[PDB]
Amino acid sequence: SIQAEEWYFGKITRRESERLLLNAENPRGTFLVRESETTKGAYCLSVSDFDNAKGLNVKHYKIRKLDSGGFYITSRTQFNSLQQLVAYYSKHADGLCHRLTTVCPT
Ligand SMILES: *C(=O)c1cc(/C=C(\NC(C)=O)C(=O)N[C@H]2CCCCN(Cc3ccc(-c4ccccc4)cc3)C2=O)ccc1CC(=O)O
Repeated sequence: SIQAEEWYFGKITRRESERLLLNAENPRGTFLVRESETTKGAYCLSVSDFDNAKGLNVKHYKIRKLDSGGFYITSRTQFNSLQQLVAYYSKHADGLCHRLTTVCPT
């Protein structure tokens, strides 16, 4: 159950996710998964980043869940569960701003 996942922040807003991620103590890849504010049944993976151009910043990726069962950010790379998707992106940056590292502090 994703509700049981410590990285699943459920119903928190985009602004709140940014308030939490925009902490100078957060290394690149600090993340959380929350419900999308506007797309029923989709989620957002909010991730912190840092570079010398933008400084500390946050990116949000839409995670889709099909009624067919799969979870994905890009349809070409799907997962059997949100947990597997999180595990995969913690090892591969692929198209993300950074690989997922640690769960965002509350
Ligand atoms: C949550 O569902 C959510 C997410 C978004 C996402 C974006 N909109 C805004 C205003 O932030 C968005 O544009 N995100 C960027 C992120 C940075 C990368 C550029 N792209 C296109 C893209 C996305 C992902 C990948 C990729 C990822 C992993 C592997 C392979 C490829 C490539 C290219 C973005 O989408 C907007 C709204 C919401 C709903 C909410 O905030 O509540």
